[PDB]
Amino acid sequence: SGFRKMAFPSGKVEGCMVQVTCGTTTLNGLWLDDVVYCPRHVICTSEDMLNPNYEDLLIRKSNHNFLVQAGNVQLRVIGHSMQNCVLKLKVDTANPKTPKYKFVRIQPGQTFSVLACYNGSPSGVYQCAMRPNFTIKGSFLNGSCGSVGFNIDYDCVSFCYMHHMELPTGVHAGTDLEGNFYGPFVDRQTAQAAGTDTTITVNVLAWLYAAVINGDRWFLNRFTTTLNDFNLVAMKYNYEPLTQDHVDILGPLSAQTGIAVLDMCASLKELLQNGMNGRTILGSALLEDEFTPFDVVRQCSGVT
Amino acid sequence: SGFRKMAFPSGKVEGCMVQVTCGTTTLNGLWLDDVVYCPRHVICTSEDMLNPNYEDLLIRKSNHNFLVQAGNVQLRVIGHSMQNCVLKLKVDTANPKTPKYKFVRIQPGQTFSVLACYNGSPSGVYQCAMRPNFTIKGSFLNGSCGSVGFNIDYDCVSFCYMHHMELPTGVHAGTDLEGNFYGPFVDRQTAQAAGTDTTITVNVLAWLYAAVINGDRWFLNRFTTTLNDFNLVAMKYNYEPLTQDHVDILGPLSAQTGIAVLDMCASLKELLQNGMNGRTILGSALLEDEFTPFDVVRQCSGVT
Ligand SMILES: COc1ccccc1OC1CN(C(=O)c2cc(=O)[nH]c3ccccc23)C1
Ligand SMILES: COc1ccccc1OC1CN(C(=O)c2cc(=O)[nH]c3ccccc23)C1
Repeated sequence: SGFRKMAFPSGKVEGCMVQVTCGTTTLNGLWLDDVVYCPRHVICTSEDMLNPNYEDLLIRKSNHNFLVQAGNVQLRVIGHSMQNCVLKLKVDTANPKTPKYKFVRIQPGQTFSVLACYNGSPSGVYQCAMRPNFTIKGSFLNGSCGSVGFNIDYDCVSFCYMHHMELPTGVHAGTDLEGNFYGPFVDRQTAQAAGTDTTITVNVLAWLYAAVINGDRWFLNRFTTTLNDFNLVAMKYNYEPLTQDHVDILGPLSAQTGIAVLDMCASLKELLQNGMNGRTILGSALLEDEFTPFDVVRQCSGVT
Repeated sequence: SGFRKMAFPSGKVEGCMVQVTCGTTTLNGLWLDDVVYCPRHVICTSEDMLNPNYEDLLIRKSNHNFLVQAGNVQLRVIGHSMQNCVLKLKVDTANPKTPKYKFVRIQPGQTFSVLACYNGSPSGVYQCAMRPNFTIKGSFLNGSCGSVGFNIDYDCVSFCYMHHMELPTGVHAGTDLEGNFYGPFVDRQTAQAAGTDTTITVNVLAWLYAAVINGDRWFLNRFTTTLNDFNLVAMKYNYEPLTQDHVDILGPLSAQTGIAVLDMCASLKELLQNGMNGRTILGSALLEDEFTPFDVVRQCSGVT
């Protein structure tokens, strides 16, 4: 029993973190096989970030200008290329600690673990979600760029995020490992405002199922609803519309608890309309939306 | 910017997790040097747990009855001993991945990371705190015993917790790595109820400082208070009394924000008396108490 915001064990990813320095800029790189991936803004000065022409800036850089250090040892850079917003630095040594890995591009609502790093050294691990506005609510300071987001399926690490920037509102933007930003964000110091940060309805419902599994049942009511009726309420509360795909995804949690998905929707509808009344659910006074249905099943079953 | 419930990178501890089986019971062990530490209840059947005489049960066990497996490979047990509520299984091979380590006994209010494991394999990592009633609010299922809690200071892992049991209320109890339970708990299936789970005041204040550092400042007010006046309110709200030692510990956060500790106490006093009014602080609708002042400084400075 108990339900925590749990991250994947970070060891497999710690073994991939390196420091990348270009000129006076130092950030993190991800070393997989003989390639080190890092944000292309490592080549920029603070003045360059206002309106950078990455292709032009990159012309002034040679392999020897990219200093890559894995622990206390230097890696030899034998090639470099830009792929979208990431640089790929080919090194002469394959990372001996390279885990089985995939590069995946996640959809909003999906969760992942972040290993926050500074100077190629891991500082902490936390769980977050790709928000519906394509930002993440992370915890990143100066030097954190190049820190990665990932999921683990037994022994395969699926990298889904590389950290690039922080918007003025304190939220974060980054790319997949192909260098494509999530959402409309660009690696420039310009006016970039995030859209509405809607609540991930399917994740809230999964977390309500986790609450029932873990004994918190005060919010269960005598009502039901329809997808259309629920969605009228969801729209009013800036929640994402619930689809039949989401209902199907909640099937296993509905089966485990014996609570029909639409009955849980009616409980969530009442919580939205009436509030919590000073009560808590799984130690939270708000409806938590950064646990997917897969996360709830995983945590409640003990997948290693 | 941003503030997350962050755990330490778990790699150093993943390298220590093994599976320990005695008879039909399987749980986790911690392999450091040539010793594997695990809960002594690995020798019990479910019927034994009602009123176990561990010394008597242990007489029926020999080294060859303790099956220790590190990954897919078996470790040879050449000795065994009971120290309080843990067993120490001496193996013939030192763990090659043994990090620099210490065994520490933490005080209530202190936080640590837990690497939840099943069958010697890590499943997830989360952050928690030793509660003032000596329970932890973890996330543990069948087979999680022997999972450990730790802190990391650069390259030294200070192990502080080993998981032993879950109380009927869904909260957890365990020992330090010397086998002494935190609090009054015993490794028996008997009526053991937890005491008042008071709020760790000094941690709430640290988290309010984190909120100011990260831009959430709506709760700052025009008032101040004294330690004695604040403590009258703290007692009423089941908060731990704030001492001058706690005020001194908050000194660096007070210096960083320019907000005197007693002024922050007055803001916390108003939040307790008036509530949040549907507002949030660092994405929470309740006052968070599982970040110590050291955690706040660490997260806000980027210690690796
Ligand atoms: C002027 O630099 C940029 C401007 C616009 C875009 C990118 C720029 O650079 C990169 C951003 N980054 C950081 O280190 C960083 C990332 C972060 O998430 N939080 C921070 C908090 C405080 C100070 C820095 C950061 C480098
Ligand atoms: C009957 O066993 C005990 C009774 C009293 C005391 C100890 C007993 O054993 C040990 C407890 N433990 C577990 O695996 C466990 C630990 C946990 O934190 N959560 C659980 C949830 C569901 C099922 C089991 C657990 C073994």
